[PDB]
Amino acid sequence: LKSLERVALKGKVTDEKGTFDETFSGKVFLTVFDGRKKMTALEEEGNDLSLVYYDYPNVMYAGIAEVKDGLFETSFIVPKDVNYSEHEGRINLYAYNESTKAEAMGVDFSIRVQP
Amino acid sequence: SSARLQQRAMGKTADRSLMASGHWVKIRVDASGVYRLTDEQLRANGFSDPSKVGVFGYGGGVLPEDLSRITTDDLPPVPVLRQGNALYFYAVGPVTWFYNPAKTTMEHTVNTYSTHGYYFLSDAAGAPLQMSQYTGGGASAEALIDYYDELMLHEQELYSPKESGRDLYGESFSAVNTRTVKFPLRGNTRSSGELGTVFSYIAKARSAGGGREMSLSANGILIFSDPFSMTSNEVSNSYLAGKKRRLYRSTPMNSLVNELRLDANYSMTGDAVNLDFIEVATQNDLRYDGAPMHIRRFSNLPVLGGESCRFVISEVPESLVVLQANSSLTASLVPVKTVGDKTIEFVAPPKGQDRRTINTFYAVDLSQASAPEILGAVPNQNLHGEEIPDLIIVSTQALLPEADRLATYRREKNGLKVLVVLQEQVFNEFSGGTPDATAYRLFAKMFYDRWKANAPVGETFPMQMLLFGDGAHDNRKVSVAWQKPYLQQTEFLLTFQAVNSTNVNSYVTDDYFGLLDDQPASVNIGWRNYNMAVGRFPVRTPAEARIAVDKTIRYEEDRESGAWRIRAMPVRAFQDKKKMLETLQSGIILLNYAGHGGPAGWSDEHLLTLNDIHNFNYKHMPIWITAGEEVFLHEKSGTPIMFSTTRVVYNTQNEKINGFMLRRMFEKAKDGRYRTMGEIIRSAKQGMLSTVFPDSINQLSFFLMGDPSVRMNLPTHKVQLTAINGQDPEGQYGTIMLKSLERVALKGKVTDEKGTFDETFSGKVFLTVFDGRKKMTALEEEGNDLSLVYYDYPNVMYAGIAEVKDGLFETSFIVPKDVNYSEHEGRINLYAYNESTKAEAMGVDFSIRVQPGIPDEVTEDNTPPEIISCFLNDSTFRSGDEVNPTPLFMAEVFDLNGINITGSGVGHDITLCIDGRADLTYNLNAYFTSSATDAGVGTILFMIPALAEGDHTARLTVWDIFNNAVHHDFSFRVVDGIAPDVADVILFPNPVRESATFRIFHNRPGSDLNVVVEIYDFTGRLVNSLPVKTYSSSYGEPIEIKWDLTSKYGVKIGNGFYLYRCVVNSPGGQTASMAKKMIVVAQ
Amino acid sequence: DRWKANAPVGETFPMQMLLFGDGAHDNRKVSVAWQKPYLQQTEFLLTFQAVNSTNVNSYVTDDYFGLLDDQPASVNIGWRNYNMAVGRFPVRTPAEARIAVDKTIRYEEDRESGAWRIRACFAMPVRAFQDKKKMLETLQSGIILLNYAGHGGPAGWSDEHLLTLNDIHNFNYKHMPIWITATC
Amino acid sequence: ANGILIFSDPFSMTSNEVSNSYLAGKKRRLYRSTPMNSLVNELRLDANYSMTGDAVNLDFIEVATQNDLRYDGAPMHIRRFSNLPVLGGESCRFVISEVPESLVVLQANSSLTAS
Ligand SMILES: [Ca+2]
Ligand SMILES: [Ca+2]
Repeated sequence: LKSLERVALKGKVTDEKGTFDETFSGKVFLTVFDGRKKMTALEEEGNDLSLVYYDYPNVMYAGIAEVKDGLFETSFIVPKDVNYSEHEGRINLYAYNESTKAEAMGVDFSIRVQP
Repeated sequence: SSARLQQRAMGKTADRSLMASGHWVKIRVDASGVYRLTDEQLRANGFSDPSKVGVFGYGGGVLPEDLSRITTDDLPPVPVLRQGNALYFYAVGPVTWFYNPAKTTMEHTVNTYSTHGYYFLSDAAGAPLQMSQYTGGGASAEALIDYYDELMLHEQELYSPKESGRDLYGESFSAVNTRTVKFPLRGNTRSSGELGTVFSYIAKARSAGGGREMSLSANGILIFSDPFSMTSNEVSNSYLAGKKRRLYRSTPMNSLVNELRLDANYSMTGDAVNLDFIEVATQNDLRYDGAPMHIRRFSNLPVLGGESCRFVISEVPESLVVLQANSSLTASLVPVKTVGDKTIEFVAPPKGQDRRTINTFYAVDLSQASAPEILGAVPNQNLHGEEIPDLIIVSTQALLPEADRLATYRREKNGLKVLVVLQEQVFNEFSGGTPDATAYRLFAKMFYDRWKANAPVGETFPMQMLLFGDGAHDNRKVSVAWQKPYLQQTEFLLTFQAVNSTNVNSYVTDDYFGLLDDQPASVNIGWRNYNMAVGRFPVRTPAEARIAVDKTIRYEEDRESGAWRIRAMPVRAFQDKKKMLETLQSGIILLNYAGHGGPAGWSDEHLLTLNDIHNFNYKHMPIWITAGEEVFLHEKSGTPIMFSTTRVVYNTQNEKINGFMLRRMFEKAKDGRYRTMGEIIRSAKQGMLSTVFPDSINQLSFFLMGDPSVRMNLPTHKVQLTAINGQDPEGQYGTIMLKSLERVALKGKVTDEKGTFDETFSGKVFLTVFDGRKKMTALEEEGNDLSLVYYDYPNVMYAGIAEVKDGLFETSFIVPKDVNYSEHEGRINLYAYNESTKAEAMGVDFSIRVQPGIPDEVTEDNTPPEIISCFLNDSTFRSGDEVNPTPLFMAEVFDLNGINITGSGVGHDITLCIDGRADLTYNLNAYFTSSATDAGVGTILFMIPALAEGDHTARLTVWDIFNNAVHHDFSFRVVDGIAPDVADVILFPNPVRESATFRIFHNRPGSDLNVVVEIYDFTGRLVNSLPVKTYSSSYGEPIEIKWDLTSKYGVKIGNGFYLYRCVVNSPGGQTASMAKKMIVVAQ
Repeated sequence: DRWKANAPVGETFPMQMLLFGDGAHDNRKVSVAWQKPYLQQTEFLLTFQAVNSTNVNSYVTDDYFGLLDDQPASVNIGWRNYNMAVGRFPVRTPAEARIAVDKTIRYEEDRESGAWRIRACFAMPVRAFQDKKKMLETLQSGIILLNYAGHGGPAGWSDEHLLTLNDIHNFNYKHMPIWITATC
Repeated sequence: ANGILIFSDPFSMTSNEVSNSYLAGKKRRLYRSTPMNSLVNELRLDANYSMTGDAVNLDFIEVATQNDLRYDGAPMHIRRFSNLPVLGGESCRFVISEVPESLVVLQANSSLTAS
């Protein structure tokens, strides 16, 4: 994914066994990070180095999308932001079937932001 | 050198306490005043000669946190005056008062640690410290005064918000909008005069703005009306937890005579508003009104600081004295003069020349003085005379044996000088028996000061302190929440609460107890040097304590848990040959952040102690070992330690700090061992002051919950196999193919933690070889539920020891004809011990995989069994030696395809035929025990029956499964009562899963002798000694002992290679058996 | 009994019981070890002790409370039908209790903790040796491991100090309890 | 009892029984009727264990005396089982003397069945 690129997402909802659930219809919530959280030590010429979490893998996008008969599709524009991050990004997904009150969830690490 | 003499001679602390001898009786008070002890009372409390008894201690009122201000040491003698049959002294209660020159009034202070002032009575003295005359009484008075300031204090310590401060709060205005407080006004109170009042309360609004007002009124006259308000954001905040307000004011009042009715009114219902206290100061005449009077004078002073006043008290009974008593240790008798009927006069300064002290003149009728609370006799003690220990364990009474158990463990295993004391004892010698957080600090300081004197430049203080016990925020347990019948008034260790400037915020900390330097008072508790590491076990009951100690002991002893970290979620740290070496020693400690689980009021009523807050249950990932500039770090072995804080900390632009990293955490000290967690944390803590980057809010206070003497269970040295049957095993998994009855040759080395070859490591290596890996196996059936085991018998192929010379070793073993259906990787456990450095090395290898023994069992085995050894009673036995009528025949035997235990089938049985006689033909098949550790090896152990004194001959014959036989002829001379008493033992089963049974065979049946089964570990340390006595009834039968695998410290032993043997404690000496290999696998 | 009347054939009793409180072995708290005001003034829930033939051995159990069938007396407490599931929070004080409830609430609500078990698609993972449709049954399988509360004291200590269920079975949900069997 | 020996029970254990941790004591219950004389104000029972240092504890002593059917200024739970001259369910004439006639006799095997 490149800065200011429109990225198109497509996905499905399955059961615990991974079989496609066409009965799952409602909304899907999904947040997209440009990287992974990682502990960072603020170094200096002192042996002790108090450390944080770069708990700001930047949020590239966050939005909702309708899920009809097991499927959904949305898109978002990649912001002009931090891509020095090595390795994968992260997409968190949470779907809710309004009629059955059932919850679905997923995590994806296929994306990588580029300069 | 000559300066050494000047250091000792100018020694602050005593080399021996006064409490070391003489009779000691603890007493206490709940109110400052004069207390009396009659000779009869003293005789009745063990004082044989009451003339020699004196008073000792400080009383209530806290010790200064500015150590330089503490001038006294050990047990300070209290000045006492004697009448006839009794002695009197001025005691000091928990409430004490000080002068505030800004508000030109006096203010009170409650002892946070104690509800009483403790003192001591003792003959040790030889005689009491006689009270002296007051000297400060000036010659000329610059003013004749007609009244003094009588102080009173309404204060209910009901609620204890943990966050607010060191203070407790009283009465709420949440439901009741108006609360009335009545003060008794006493005789000498003047009808009319200025009514001084300090009104302290706290308030949090539940809605924004609004007409909220706290109003006081005395006997209907309004003193004040204070407006209160809060912002929507202040109401919305969780941490804001109330605005403290203190209103000072003198109100001219009339007709105040029997009772003073104060009426506090808060105009709004539903808020979180509480009264803290009300101080009332009345103007009273200098006249005895049948009650002692603490004469103080500060209001409308007509004189300057240090100038003398003429005081004249009327209606004095003649059995009354006036003491100038600002403290117990400075009480003096004011020399008065009689100036009329029941009228006396003295001259003195009401206020000191410092202009910040208001002298107290206590007038008291000694006929009315009564005894303090005699608590009782206390045993002698001498903490002052203790040698500098390595560790100080401060315990409560209940927890003492559990503390002493840990002490004994550290003394024995870690080889430490450890001092165990009861906090009571610390209070006796460092705060005159009164509970005070500073008493701990002073006790530590004693040793610190002593050490520093001779300590070399650069060296850090080696001592550590372990607070063995939980601590309550409300130290006095006076709040309402502390009176629940369900939780009950147990003994806790004190908590110290670092209060900041003007009671704004406050944090509870144990670091206070390790601030032992002589730094100046300008340095706040936060920026002082952490000299001594402090750790705490927040345990309430002995059950909780035993669990803590057992966890800590089992950590150090489970050597196999430490090899798991060497056998290697994993988060990568981005830091912002020689360079990679520093990162191998690095480590990350992550703080545990104890939350706010309750909706404001719940926490305050239910989270009362450090244990409740920092839940000391084993919480997620505390220590990480570090194994484009992204370093990979892994969390390893459940270390008993926990680092906990409640307050959160942020970095430049609110970035939350999750912990800290020490680039030289795992760097070994001069002793070649890693540093103790306590020291690691102490240097860490000390470093967070020291650096100019964490100088603002970046400094953070956390709890070391755990034994500070704990060392991370991580190997100092590793054992590495270099060749197995000629193949290089490094990096291989189930590659090196081994066959049944194949001689396998092993070769290996010993390295340091970095993996560099250690040629200095020389001693013995213990190693056990398994054909596979432990795996869970479910016993299946057509039922959905399937109860499951562990195939906790990946069969032991071999187990033995080997010498380690200049870093290397080599041994061999024969693969037994056993289970090879196992698929993939086998396992070799290695444990080396360097006898000279007492250092331990460990290793695990998975390069081996057993293969099918092609299985025709052809008649190749024509080689008969080999008699390895064949003795009577001892190992030092040559054929034809002397022996008593009841021998104990022992014989080690070997055949690659096994010995005959089948039974019958002609003379195939193992037999001992003495003097070629059928009369004593024994089926010793039942006395043979196949070696679980050495392939083909077997051992025979039996007790030969008695016979007359003469030369004898015997033949041992043993047959193998392939029908090849062997004979072994030997002779021996029986002599009536010549041999010593000796026994041997066999372990059933081996390896050991849950329990072990030891069957002992002896040489002297019937006779009453002392046998013991001793178990040792690869380091040679005794695990335990199971003792047994041979009873008369059991004539000629072996004895059995069952063992639950618990160590001498009462902890179940871990998996590993052990050595069992038995010793016979005879009168003239001790005879031991040969050590035998014991392997433990299911623990 | 009320449910069974109208319950359809095959359906199991749906009700459950939660004993919200710790239990003492000496229910009357009359033994010497119990003589101590905290231990005394605390209210506990009862403990049931399944005593066998002629007081030989005995085990403490809460399963007794779920034995609601009308089976005959010949069937011992060990062989009767566990009709109702029973669970216990061995908590003594409200502080203990709040911690238990907070832990249980936060478990259901932390949806992200449940996605960590589903995230394991990258491959203390122990392999169980037992005896498309066959692989489907193993995805639904699970292993529960029992926590074995030991004998930490030298005989007499345990009897004077381990007085309640909480003291014996240490409450703070400890060591690997539930394993999910996963297949690629 | 009052100096008259009721019994003397021999006790013993194997080296393996002593060595075991779970063994935790052998429960023993001794039943017995002893003809006694002069039992009138107090009955002194003297239990003696011949060996010091063992883990031996008394559980209880039940004592059953033969008493006359006569009011002795204290309520009496009249039960009769010893040397019964009748079979189960057969009736007997009970005669109590010295009764104050503010006295009743309830046949009370339980609270709910008191008559
Ligand atoms: Ca207060
Ligand atoms: Ca042979």
